[PDB]
Amino acid sequence: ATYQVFPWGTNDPSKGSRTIETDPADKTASEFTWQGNGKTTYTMTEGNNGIAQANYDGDNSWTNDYRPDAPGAKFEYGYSLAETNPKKYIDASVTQLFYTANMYHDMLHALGFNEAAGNFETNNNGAGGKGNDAVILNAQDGSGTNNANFATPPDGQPGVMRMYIWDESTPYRDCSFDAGVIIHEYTHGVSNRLTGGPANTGCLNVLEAGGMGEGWGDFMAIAIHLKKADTRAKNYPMGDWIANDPKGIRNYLYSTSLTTNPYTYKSVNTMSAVHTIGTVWATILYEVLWNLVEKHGNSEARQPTFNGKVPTDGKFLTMKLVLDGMALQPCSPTFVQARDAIIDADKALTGGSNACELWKAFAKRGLGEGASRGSGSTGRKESTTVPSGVC
Ligand SMILES: *[C@H]1O[C@H](CO)[C@H](O)[C@H](O)[C@H]1NC(C)=O
Ligand SMILES: [Ca+2]
Ligand SMILES: [Ca+2]
Ligand SMILES: [Ca+2]
Ligand SMILES: [Ca+2]
Ligand SMILES: [Ca+2]
Ligand SMILES: [Zn+2]
Repeated sequence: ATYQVFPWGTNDPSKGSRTIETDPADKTASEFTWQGNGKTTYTMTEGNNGIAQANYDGDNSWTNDYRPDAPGAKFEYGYSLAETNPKKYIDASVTQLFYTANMYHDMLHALGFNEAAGNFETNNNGAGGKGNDAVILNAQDGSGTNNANFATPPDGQPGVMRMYIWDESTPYRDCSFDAGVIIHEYTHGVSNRLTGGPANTGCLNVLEAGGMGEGWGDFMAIAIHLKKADTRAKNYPMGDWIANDPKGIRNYLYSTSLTTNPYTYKSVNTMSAVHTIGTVWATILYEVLWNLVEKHGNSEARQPTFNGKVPTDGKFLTMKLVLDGMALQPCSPTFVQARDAIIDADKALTGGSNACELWKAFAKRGLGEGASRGSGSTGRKESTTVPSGVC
């Protein structure tokens, strides 16, 4: 019922301060609150969407770990950027991880990543799909450093998130407090569930597809944290706080300038790693995002608003179209098929009213009308052409 956290929309401790959030759960997406699953209500950081604990042992069990337990579910804990021992703020860490993950669950749910779509909850409450798969949220996980990860089994088995301590800076930095990292990881769950249907989570394995797998997560983090005062000239890094590097962890900033970020589809012909390929894809989606935010407006709301089934603003419209595309694209998608799934998602959602804005963005970075995956590791033909008749 209270969570002392960096609030949603404040990516990390360099962007703002912590605040006590009272009952932030969305009543439709989290009908038992975050503290309940319809069997019981907890005073620990556990409930329908997530089971969060300090997994110091780094193992596969979440029942042998310390978890905060607060009377009244008032998770109000100290946190200092000067503390050198991360275990001293483990309660704040677990609370922040639980908060961000639950908030993201609630947003995704409103956008259609719900029970029947293959989402992550203990009790689907009659809404379809398979339960017993609330995300296991391992704060200060002992099994690694300077990273984070997510494991996605088929619907009905839990997704598992592991958040590590990053130690290239002193004091060390806990990536529970970098919301974009949590969002990136959780999105691995989303895209693996949606792509090829919720029973099949081996659909994003081929290099180009795993590349999009990385890019969707970066994209969702950047989109969530887009600010109303931003213009399309704004650039965003990935993980600049957790990595203690103003340029972030990717090779270029997310940017609508081809000079700042020169990546196009042809760039993938000289790439061999999912994280560089994912930077290409998230940059393409950043272009889409700005076209649609300009057309439909920005927002800093936590939940979308709908005209019928269509989100009112361009931020949630982009995110909806991206998620809807994941559920339309084939297993092992190419960039081209992922593009076509997004455009087809807009045909279904708005009758194709955003075709021009979509194609302009895709064409700008080499995924225009003539673009082709080709064959082999270097066979891609990029294109800047826009189909006739759309604009
Ligand atoms: C859930 O949220 C609102 C307010 O809590 C209403 O209860 C409504 O029934 C649900 N919202 C939507 C978009 O369906
Ligand atoms: Ca454990
Ligand atoms: Ca499920
Ligand atoms: Ca539910
Ligand atoms: Ca799937
Ligand atoms: Ca809005
Ligand atoms: Zn990733």
